[PDB]
Amino acid sequence: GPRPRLWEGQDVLARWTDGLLYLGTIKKVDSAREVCLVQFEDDSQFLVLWKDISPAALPGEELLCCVCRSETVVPGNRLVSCEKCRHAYHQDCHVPRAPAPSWVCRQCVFAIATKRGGALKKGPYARAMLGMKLSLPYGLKGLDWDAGHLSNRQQSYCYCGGPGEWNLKMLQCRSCLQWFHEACTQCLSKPLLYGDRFYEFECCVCRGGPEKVRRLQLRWVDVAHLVLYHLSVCCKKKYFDFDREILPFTSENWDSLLLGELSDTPKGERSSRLLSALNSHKDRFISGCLFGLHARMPPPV
Ligand SMILES: [Zn+2]
Ligand SMILES: [Zn+2]
Ligand SMILES: [Zn+2]
Ligand SMILES: [Zn+2]
Repeated sequence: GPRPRLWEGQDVLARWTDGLLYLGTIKKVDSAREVCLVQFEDDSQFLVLWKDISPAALPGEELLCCVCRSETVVPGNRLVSCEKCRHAYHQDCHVPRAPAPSWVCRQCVFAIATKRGGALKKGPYARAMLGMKLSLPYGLKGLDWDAGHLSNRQQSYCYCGGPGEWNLKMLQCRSCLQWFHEACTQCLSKPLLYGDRFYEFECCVCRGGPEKVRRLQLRWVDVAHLVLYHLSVCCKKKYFDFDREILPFTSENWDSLLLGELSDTPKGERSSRLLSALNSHKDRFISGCLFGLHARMPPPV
């Protein structure tokens, strides 16, 4: 082709595994694997799939659909322009179908409403976000999953269609088994722990409406395993000091752990039950006053 969509030196927004957009520069284009090497603002460089890369709208493209690259229009399928990014779309190249020709496209609604800890809950963008989330921008049936239904080949997740790691602040839907980004959800009261599957969750698409979520009751062994796994992933190490790291994390984040029945236990006893859990389950925990996990996987539900 004579006019690639992407090229070296191009400034782009890349969607990361948290569903959020990061400013970057293309350093290498791999047309075979359809990835680019992108350098981000902290100078880190990662491969990013073409589907997750958005360059800026350029002068001269005002009449071009940014999806199918055509200016041609027919009666029931007009061009609509986004007020925020200034890209244009055929009504039918947008998901969901865009209204007849002020309007904001799906990517911009997500860019405005997604937030670490959970998306905006209130206001016009929260409602627009909810409306976008009734539909997926990829086919669920066509995905190829590994045995545990944890990752797919396409790297298509969530309402956004971005990449993702199931153990890194994502929730799985009961009904479709797809995984969804914390940042793209609107139902959480607290940010997710890494690897935390102690929820019942049903997505907007399956419900045809707002998400539904329930935090399951944890046992003390679950608390210990969750905290230790979360720390392992956060800190990228194996062994943690109980007094300098484990217990302080648990104390300082107590209300955010959503511990249900356990949340009322006397403050002077919490250390005892936590440490007892760590000492008693040798199948889960390696002891050193340090503790680590065997083979580093999230707590089983
Ligand atoms: Zn997402
Ligand atoms: Zn189009
Ligand atoms: Zn837009
Ligand atoms: Zn679902």
